[PDB]
Amino acid sequence: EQCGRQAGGKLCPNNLCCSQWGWCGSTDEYCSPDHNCQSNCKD
Repeated sequence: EQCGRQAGGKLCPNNLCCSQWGWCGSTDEYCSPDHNCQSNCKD
């Protein structure tokens, strides 16, 4: 995993959103509070 709880709090590179799964990306499944985004979220 790249980020988030699964990776002991690592932030994503390039301002990317950390999904609930601990991976980095820029679309809704990564960024939405409705999908429990962990960091750099779209709110």
